Amino acid sequence: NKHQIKQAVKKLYDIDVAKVNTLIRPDGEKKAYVRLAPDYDALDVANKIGII
Amino acid sequence: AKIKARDLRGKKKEELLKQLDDLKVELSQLRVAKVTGGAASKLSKIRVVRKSIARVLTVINQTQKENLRKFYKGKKYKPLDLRPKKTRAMRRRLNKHEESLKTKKQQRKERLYPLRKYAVKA
Amino acid sequence: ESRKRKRPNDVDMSWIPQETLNQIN
Amino acid sequence: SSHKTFRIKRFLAKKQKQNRPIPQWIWMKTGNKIRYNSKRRHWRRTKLGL
Amino acid sequence: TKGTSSFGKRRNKTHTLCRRCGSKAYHLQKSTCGKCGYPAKRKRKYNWSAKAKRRNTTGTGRMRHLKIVYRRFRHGFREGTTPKPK
Amino acid sequence: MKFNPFVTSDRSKNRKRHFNAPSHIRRKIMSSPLSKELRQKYNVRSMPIRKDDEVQVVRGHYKGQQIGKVVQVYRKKYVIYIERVQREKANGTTVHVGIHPSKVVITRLKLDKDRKKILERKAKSRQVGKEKGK
RNA sequence: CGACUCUUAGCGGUGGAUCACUCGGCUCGUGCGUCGAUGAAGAACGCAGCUAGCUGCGAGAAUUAAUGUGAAUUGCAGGACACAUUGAUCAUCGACACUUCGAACGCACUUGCGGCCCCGGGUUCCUCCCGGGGCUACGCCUGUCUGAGCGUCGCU
RNA sequence: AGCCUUGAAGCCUAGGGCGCGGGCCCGGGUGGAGCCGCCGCAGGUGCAGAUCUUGGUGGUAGUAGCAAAUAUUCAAACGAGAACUUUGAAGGCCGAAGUGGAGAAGGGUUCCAUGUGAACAGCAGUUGAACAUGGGUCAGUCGGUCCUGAGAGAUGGGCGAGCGCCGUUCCGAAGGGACGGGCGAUGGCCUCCGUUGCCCUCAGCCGAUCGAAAGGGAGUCGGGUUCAGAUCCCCGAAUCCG
RNA sequence: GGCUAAAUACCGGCACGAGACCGAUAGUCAACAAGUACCGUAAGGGAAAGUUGAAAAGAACUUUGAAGAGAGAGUUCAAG
RNA sequence: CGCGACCUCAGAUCAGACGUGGCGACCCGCUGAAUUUAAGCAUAUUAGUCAGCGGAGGAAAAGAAACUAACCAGGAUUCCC
Ligand SMILES: [Mg+2]
Ligand SMILES: [Mg+2]
Ligand SMILES: [Mg+2]
Ligand SMILES: [Mg+2]
Ligand SMILES: [Mg+2]
Ligand SMILES: [Mg+2]
Ligand SMILES: [Mg+2]
Ligand SMILES: [Mg+2]
Ligand SMILES: [Mg+2]
Ligand SMILES: [Mg+2]
Ligand SMILES: [Mg+2]
Ligand SMILES: [Mg+2]
Ligand SMILES: [Mg+2]
Ligand SMILES: [Mg+2]
Ligand SMILES: [Mg+2]
Ligand SMILES: [Mg+2]
Ligand SMILES: [Mg+2]
Ligand SMILES: [Mg+2]
Ligand SMILES: [Mg+2]
Ligand SMILES: [Mg+2]
Ligand SMILES: [Mg+2]
Ligand SMILES: [Mg+2]
Ligand SMILES: [Mg+2]
Ligand SMILES: [Mg+2]
Ligand SMILES: [Mg+2]
Ligand SMILES: [Mg+2]
Ligand SMILES: [Mg+2]
Ligand SMILES: [Mg+2]
Ligand SMILES: [Mg+2]
Ligand SMILES: [Mg+2]
Ligand SMILES: [Mg+2]
Ligand SMILES: [Mg+2]
Ligand SMILES: [Mg+2]
Ligand SMILES: [Mg+2]
Ligand SMILES: [Mg+2]
Ligand SMILES: [Mg+2]
Ligand SMILES: [Mg+2]
Ligand SMILES: [Mg+2]
Ligand SMILES: [Mg+2]
Ligand SMILES: [Mg+2]
Ligand SMILES: [Mg+2]
Ligand SMILES: [Mg+2]
Ligand SMILES: [Zn+2]
Repeated sequence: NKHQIKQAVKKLYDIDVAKVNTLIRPDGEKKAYVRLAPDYDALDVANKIGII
Repeated sequence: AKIKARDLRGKKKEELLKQLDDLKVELSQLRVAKVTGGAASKLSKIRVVRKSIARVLTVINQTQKENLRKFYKGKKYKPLDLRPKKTRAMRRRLNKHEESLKTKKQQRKERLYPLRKYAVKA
Repeated sequence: ESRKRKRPNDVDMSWIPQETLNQIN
Repeated sequence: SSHKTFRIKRFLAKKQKQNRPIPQWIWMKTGNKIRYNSKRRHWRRTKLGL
Repeated sequence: TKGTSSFGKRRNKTHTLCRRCGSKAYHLQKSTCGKCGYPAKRKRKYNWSAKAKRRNTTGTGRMRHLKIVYRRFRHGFREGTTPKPK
Repeated sequence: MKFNPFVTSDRSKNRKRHFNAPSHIRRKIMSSPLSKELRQKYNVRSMPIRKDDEVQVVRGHYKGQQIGKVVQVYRKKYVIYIERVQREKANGTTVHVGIHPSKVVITRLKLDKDRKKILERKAKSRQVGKEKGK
């Protein structure tokens, strides 16, 4: 759920989360649109994670 | 540096929980690598790390159950999962002691009239 | 050294879950 | 429809993933006989029935 | 108009997937399965359809637990022992 | 003649247990005779073929006195690949030709702890048999 | 002449007969004769680096441990400070594990609502919020506790 | 002490013959791994038919046909290829009860981008809802979720050989609750307030539960944004409930 | 009122052995991704489908064509 | 009024147990047709059979005479001739 996703994101990557939006994809996977607090740069955080 | 179950046998619980967490962190990074164009070596590492995760959890579960059985050894009532499985019908059988029981009327009969050993001359 | 190596009873109460410990105490 | 149950949206998702061609390296397998996915489905030719 | 024309009016489902046997025979208005008889505790089964009994008898599925029993029976359902360690 | 009631001589059954044999059984099926020198030295007749053994091809197009190293034991296809027992494809790339282990002779054995243990067991059982008749 | 048509033969098509093969059946015989609330049979959904089906497995998910074996698996790649007492693979299988429904069990069957106890994080005891864990189904036997009766009584 | 990789079965043959015949032998070709003579035994043992079964192929036949709803034309581009694709320009039609713009049920990825032009789209196609490779559905406020409707359906009870059925307040000790008060046990911003257990007191609802994406049911609007989503994302301004 | 082995039964299950049986329109429906594909609202109904070669050696390269297709060449005892 | 015995009957997420469902070739208990034969058909037959329901086990059921007999008597049950 959203509360679980939010707490997992914070613990795994040590960031702060503003809100979470979720949908279940047509192939059955659940996609989470996680927005970070304004004091965080998702572009920078992605480099930490390895996405970019 | 591969994880073998023998190496993990004697370690403390919190020491294995730490070792578990390192593998789980490693797997998550590999799963990020799986979609960002990691080399074939990183992709092949996924299965190696997954079975290493299983090995640690296996040794944690086994070690925990071993000590629970020692804990409940002398107890009259044990958790259902620590009792023998066998089959459902076999668990409902008369136990060893109950099958050996005989009425005093039958014990006296066997004592007085035991089946004998004999032969008949040809 | 590497070429040498590559060619060769009781209850532990710490492994008991906390809940069992609480029940007994 | 747009109005969907979770159970139906999950059944439909599995039917979506099975609707793909076989990998081409399956052909080179030693004792292979499969030539193609004979269990392909088309939304218009044959209906899922649920 | 009982033929082609009347086939266009059918857009209301009578049955849906059954949660016990997974077959699309769970009548919605009667809340019953035409295949397995759910919610009846006992499984629906008749001897006037042998073909149907062999479609869903034991063995036709996974045998998740029954096939480990067949392995355990060959050793007397021994428990609490292990092979002599190396 | 076979007398064991629990051994099948049925053709269909025997072939199925050959072509569906598990890997550790195919190993035993994939055995080769030892050269005359090796047979006298170890008192053994056959060994399960192994990678890094040196063999002679004695049947087929590639038979001859050349000795090559075993480079792959393709148990799934029931063949081994040997050095220089190879041909070229249409495009010129070289490819190994599979030889059945029963059509080669082991001239040198890849020896380690387990191989020496296996050789000793075979020589010991043979000696018991030779003295049993004597 | 030459078309067209008919017959026969050669060759070529169309077709898949015939023959040879058989890891399948069928029939007879033998030994054993074992499911489940400690959650069966069955179903659903997942799990592979590349994998749709079959197969296998269950979030430890084409498998963990242990034992035997002893150098592979393989369609391609890869080699974890994987591989010879730091044991590949396969086999066995006694250890551990085993998602959702299902007799199927908190109530309902939309992943809807709860209740009790404990733990952890939010802030900051309590509350409140989030998460984790354990219980909460029908019948029934023995026993326990709490009761009911202008039921039969005894002493007050 | 049969035949057979120095070529079995099978199959073809304007080849030579045998027999009244059922059939058989030999030659030649193809084929590639088995087969036959005689004495006996055994049978799922001999096809022209059954509007026979299954499979295949004909003539009909390049034939019937590809004629419901007014209609196309010019130039260019891409391309091997253009009546049919795209762009521009003409001429037309649906004519707000539409051939427009959005939904319910149903479909289930058909949606979007790129590629292909094998098969399919009853001509063709440079095109497609086809095939291929990848994407796409974001909510306290829009629905479900809750209520009850006609109704369905447990328990008590009754019936029933029995799986079970009838029945829904009817043959039931059907309440696990509450302001307040009294006794203790604990705690904390230990001061005094909570919590808890028991007791006292009070208590109709009288029917478990299910039943509507059109009924009842608090509360979100403006602007921008995508290839494909937005009253859901972003910007701005609000509101309900706890 | 009550218990009781053995000799008896067994087209399901586990594991085996065999045959004067059938041999891919046969034999189980199912020799193969078969109780599968597909049909039906449902109860149910339910196929077709085996064979390159000893070994993939599964035809590089040249040439015409947009391509499908061809002509050469090559592998093989044989692609007749 | 109270207290206390017993009886009958309740409520518990009380302590500890046990039943449910499946498979069903064989087995036990029920219930139970009609095609069919009778050259028609109603009793009869089909047949205590198919279908339907319940309950098991490695076997089940039965079983140690309220028996058979009428002999110079036999001697639980089950199976074969
Ligand atoms: Mg007595
Ligand atoms: Mg349609
Ligand atoms: Mg209806
Ligand atoms: Mg001709
Ligand atoms: Mg997959
Ligand atoms: Mg292992
Ligand atoms: Mg090993
Ligand atoms: Mg609802
Ligand atoms: Mg002729
Ligand atoms: Mg051959
Ligand atoms: Mg015959
Ligand atoms: Mg004919
Ligand atoms: Mg015409
Ligand atoms: Mg027309
Ligand atoms: Mg419209
Ligand atoms: Mg539109
Ligand atoms: Mg066309
Ligand atoms: Mg489109
Ligand atoms: Mg009812
Ligand atoms: Mg409701
Ligand atoms: Mg509504
Ligand atoms: Mg409404
Ligand atoms: Mg908002
Ligand atoms: Mg008895
Ligand atoms: Mg066939
Ligand atoms: Mg057949
Ligand atoms: Mg045929
Ligand atoms: Mg035939
Ligand atoms: Mg067939
Ligand atoms: Mg053929
Ligand atoms: Mg061949
Ligand atoms: Mg040829
Ligand atoms: Mg209890
Ligand atoms: Mg009659
Ligand atoms: Mg008559
Ligand atoms: Mg009549
Ligand atoms: Mg009768
Ligand atoms: Mg019957
Ligand atoms: Mg029954
Ligand atoms: Mg039962
Ligand atoms: Mg049993
Ligand atoms: Mg007797
Ligand atoms: Zn069902």
